[PDB]
Amino acid sequence: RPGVIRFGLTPVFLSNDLEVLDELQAYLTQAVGQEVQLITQRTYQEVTALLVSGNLEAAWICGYPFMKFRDELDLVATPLWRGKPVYQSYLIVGRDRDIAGFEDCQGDIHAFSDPDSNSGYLVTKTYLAERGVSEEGFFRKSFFTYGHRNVIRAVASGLADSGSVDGYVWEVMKTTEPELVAKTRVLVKSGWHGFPPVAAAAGQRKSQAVARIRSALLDMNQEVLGRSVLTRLQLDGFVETTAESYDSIAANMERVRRLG
Repeated sequence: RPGVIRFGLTPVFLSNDLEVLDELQAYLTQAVGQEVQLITQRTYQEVTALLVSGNLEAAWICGYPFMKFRDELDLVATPLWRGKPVYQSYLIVGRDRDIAGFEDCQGDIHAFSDPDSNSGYLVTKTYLAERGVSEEGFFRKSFFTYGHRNVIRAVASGLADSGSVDGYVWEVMKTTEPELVAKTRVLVKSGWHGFPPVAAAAGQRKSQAVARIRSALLDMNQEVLGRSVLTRLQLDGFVETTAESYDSIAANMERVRRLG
């Protein structure tokens, strides 16, 4: 009862599903006792600012923002998806597009998710950097959709010739929106990276709320609601991890910088 908790969301899952946004708020307030409010922004960077500055108690964010601000944030918990707390980046093209590999997308109009996304930018940036080109040199046009669901839409609709997307989001939409997703196919799958975690500011790690929150996430599979929420997100639940999960990502950040 003491007040109001601010919990941040990013489109690292289907945050358009208002139904889930509801159940989720429900499970959290019960588990935490106080009223929890879910926050969203237009971009990742915006959420990341609010989180670093402690304006949000915690937030569900991509692995890339977490490592970029590694020092100013700590892990709370990481989703489990199909057994393991990991995911891939999918480079997607049109279903009927006849092409072999990445190199054939030269000259595409390309949809990225967010300049701060691992699966929606960084991974593909790496593929470019290893070939000594940038997006402006390799693609005839590129743009940010500010969300993974949106990348898939862009490709499916024909607005983009190819796209870079969170593979979890793609595999979930393959079942919740199968006709859309069926207008795309996966051209390249990355290696496995740490699943987008929940996290909080480091100079407020020793906090009641985080602990209250860290708890809510691990025990989610133990409530009736929390089990409904998980079913919706197609996740097994949340586990504790350390920064070492996210090394694959930091090493890509390093490859991009060193290759530039």
